[PDB]
Amino acid sequence: LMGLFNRIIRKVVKLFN
Repeated sequence: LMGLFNRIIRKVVKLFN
């Protein structure tokens, strides 16, 4: 579970970096 969110973490890391 939380795979949705973990994926979002990297999707946001894209806008973070």
